[PDB]
Amino acid sequence: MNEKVLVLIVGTNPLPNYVVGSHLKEKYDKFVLIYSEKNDKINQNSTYDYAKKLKEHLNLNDKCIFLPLSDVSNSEKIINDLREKFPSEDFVEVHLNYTGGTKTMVVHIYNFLKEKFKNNKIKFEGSYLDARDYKLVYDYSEEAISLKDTIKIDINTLLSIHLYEDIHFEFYDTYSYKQKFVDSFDKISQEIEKAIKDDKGEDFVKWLEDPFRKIFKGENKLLEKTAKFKKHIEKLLKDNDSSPIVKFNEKTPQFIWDILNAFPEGKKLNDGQKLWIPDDKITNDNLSSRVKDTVEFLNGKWFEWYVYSQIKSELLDRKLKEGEHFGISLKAQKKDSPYFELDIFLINGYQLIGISLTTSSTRRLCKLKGFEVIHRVRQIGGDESKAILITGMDKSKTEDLQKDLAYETGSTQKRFVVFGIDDWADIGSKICEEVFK
Amino acid sequence: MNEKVLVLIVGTNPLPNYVVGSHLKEKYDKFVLIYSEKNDKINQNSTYDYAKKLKEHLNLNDKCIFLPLSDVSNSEKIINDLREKFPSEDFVEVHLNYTGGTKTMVVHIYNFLKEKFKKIKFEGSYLDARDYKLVYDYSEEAISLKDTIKIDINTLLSIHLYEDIHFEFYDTYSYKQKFVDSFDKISQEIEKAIKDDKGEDFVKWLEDPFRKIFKGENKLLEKTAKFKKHIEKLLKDNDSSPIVKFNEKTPQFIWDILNAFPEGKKLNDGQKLWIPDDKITNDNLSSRVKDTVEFLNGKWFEWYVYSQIKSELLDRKLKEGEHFGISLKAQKKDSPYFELDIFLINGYQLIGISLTTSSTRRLCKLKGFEVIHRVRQIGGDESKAILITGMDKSKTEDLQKDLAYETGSTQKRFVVFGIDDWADIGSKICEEVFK
RNA sequence: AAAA
Ligand SMILES: [Mn+2]
Ligand SMILES: [Mn+2]
Ligand SMILES: [Mn+2]
Ligand SMILES: [Mn+2]
Repeated sequence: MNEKVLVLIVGTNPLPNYVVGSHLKEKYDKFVLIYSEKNDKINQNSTYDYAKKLKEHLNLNDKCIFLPLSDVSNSEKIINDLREKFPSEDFVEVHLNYTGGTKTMVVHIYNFLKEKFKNNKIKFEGSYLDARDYKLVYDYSEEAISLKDTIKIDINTLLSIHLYEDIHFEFYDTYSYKQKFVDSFDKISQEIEKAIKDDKGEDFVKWLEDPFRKIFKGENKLLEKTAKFKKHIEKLLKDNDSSPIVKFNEKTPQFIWDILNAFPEGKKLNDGQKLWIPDDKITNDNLSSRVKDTVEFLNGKWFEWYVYSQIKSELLDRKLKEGEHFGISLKAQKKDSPYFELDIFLINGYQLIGISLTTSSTRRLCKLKGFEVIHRVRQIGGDESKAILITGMDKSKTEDLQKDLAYETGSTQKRFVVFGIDDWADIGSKICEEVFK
Repeated sequence: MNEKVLVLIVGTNPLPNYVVGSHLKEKYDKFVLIYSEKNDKINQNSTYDYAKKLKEHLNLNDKCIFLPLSDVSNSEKIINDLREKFPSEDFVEVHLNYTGGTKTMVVHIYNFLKEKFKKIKFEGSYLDARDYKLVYDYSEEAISLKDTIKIDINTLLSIHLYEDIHFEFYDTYSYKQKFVDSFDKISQEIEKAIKDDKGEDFVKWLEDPFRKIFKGENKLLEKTAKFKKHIEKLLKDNDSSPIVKFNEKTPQFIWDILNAFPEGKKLNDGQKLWIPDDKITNDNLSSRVKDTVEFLNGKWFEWYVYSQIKSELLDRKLKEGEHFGISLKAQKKDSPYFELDIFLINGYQLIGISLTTSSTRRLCKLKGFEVIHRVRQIGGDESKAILITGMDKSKTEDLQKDLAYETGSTQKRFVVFGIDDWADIGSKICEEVFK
């Protein structure tokens, strides 16, 4: 009969409320979720959907009371809505976490409840979740509890509370290309890994740009039709000794030939130390079978795999569980909305770390990739998420990009980190260091 | 000495504090800027730079009182700092605008001042980001600052720590010099075609055959050797040569655009593609085609969109160079520069506009991320980003919902326009920005 | 300016 209620303020960032609720739900009998109603005339959207997700993923059920506020920018209206809608039952403890919502919502909800329950029969408590030091702080009470390593969340819950659905991703055991280059993926992977370990990445990248991309990536679907491909080849042969084809046949490094010859016999782009040039007979379907997957993987997907493989090891040493706290090829969508793609995701406690990968050394493209990773992690994991971009650029460029796209939030730790070509061989350690600090 | 003090909480968004400060400045004798100190051990950065920029651009002089907080997440540390550092003079009114700062800063600065001062007039206010209203707690007023408070691009970028601001006016646009005496005729001819719903046909012709002919090796159009070899390669592919498509399948309205350039700047020799002779030096080739190609390759679209809104912004009494402009560039200290095609300021909301003739989903999406982040960096968290592309209507609606981020407003802060909007892009922007 |  001594009811204890926890009050949470539902803003546009559902994560903090989830963390606080997960930590305190066991000690409370009722939960009041104060949220915003929708009034387009005042440019105010509703946070009800967030409140619903919070109730669902925290299993509040019938203990949850939803309190709607008409205007979250007006004190008068907030106070009035409170006196009219706030639960009237007799409580012995009212706990308010005022981390979320508008500043006016926080001030007037706090003072309203402090007065309504000033009776010493009722204990009033105020809490705040600090995003900078991952701790729950109580008002007037030195008691400070770090929730950084105590509250955990899985990828599905994180995306769900942020209104994302149809979440799909891959495991190391379920990598798509492992099925496409069956019986050969492992050799292909090791050959590439050995090269990266031998500081050969920059050479591989340069070769991929020229002569590889000039040959296999010059048109929209040249590798889909034998005709166009043979034409592209014929055209290139006109440039003679400067042709990309000659460069491929005469100046391709041995380590690259080793990687190329690690592919299955029916999926190789070369016939000996020569480019395989389809004859007139080759069927368009035959061509695609032999070159599509191979070219796509070599055009970059390999880097994603390599970095993932380097990180899995270290993350297993830690408590992270694949599928829940880390994965590759993440895709999801908001209802009736276009899907997104994130190469690698990692969750440290309740912080999302998104990793985008590019083999590019060019400043312009890498810059754009940075904007992308920053926006995506914010959309799917919240405003306190970290974004990491792994590029094929040198240190000076990486440092410049970090300064270029840096945005201030009040924290001393960076939320946008850029790695470069010199970090590839030891990328796993570099990631472990940046993520787990 | 009936002194009246205004208290502001300095978060990482200085714009609302500047707006509230500019509105209430002439009513208060003292200003207490409460900001955070830096402490790496608690991952707490300092907002002192924003407080400095607020004092500078509000011209507070010695009437500004800096009040540092050591820990903006600790209620006891906040109260102790306030009790020891808040000015002790006799005030008849203490006005606290609690719009900025962390929630703990807001709660405990509000209750500390409400206890300390409230038969003395205590007042709390909050600037609504959604409806542009300064709401009072005790007087229960709600004054709209949407059309009252104005800010220029220099002040806006400076409070957000950006410096070395440069841009171009309508009458200082660069290409006007590249085509002296002829820029008008060139832009009017292009404008006439886009207003005639020829934009989609124009961009198709720019992708092929225009970019096949003039967009190859770096400096291709500045080296006769590179360019003549290139054309000779193209002529080899006679059946589908872009040179044949240029001469035989170019529509009439594009010939009128090409013929609008001066004689020494035309890509065409009569009704054919101009192929340079062997007497043509590197200087001759570059003088004829370099500026014409770069302008037709996309730069023309920046000028077109800018010219379609200039008259509509002057009708609304906005001042060029202060509230709108082209080719904005700036930077942070010792930091790389940024480039924004067009900027517009409605009241005190920044509207950044990124332009591209591209119809590709992937490239337009990357430009969407860029303009979203840039207007956030230089204009704050409540700025609007507009991306004008060449995609069809269905691709713009997808990209709009693709990059939409929920901040609590019903009005979208990321707007995407496409090829269907070019003919009336002036009205499409005016309605989106002001209505 | 709805985990500064
Ligand atoms: Mn009243
Ligand atoms: Mn599914
Ligand atoms: Mn990638
Ligand atoms: Mn542009």
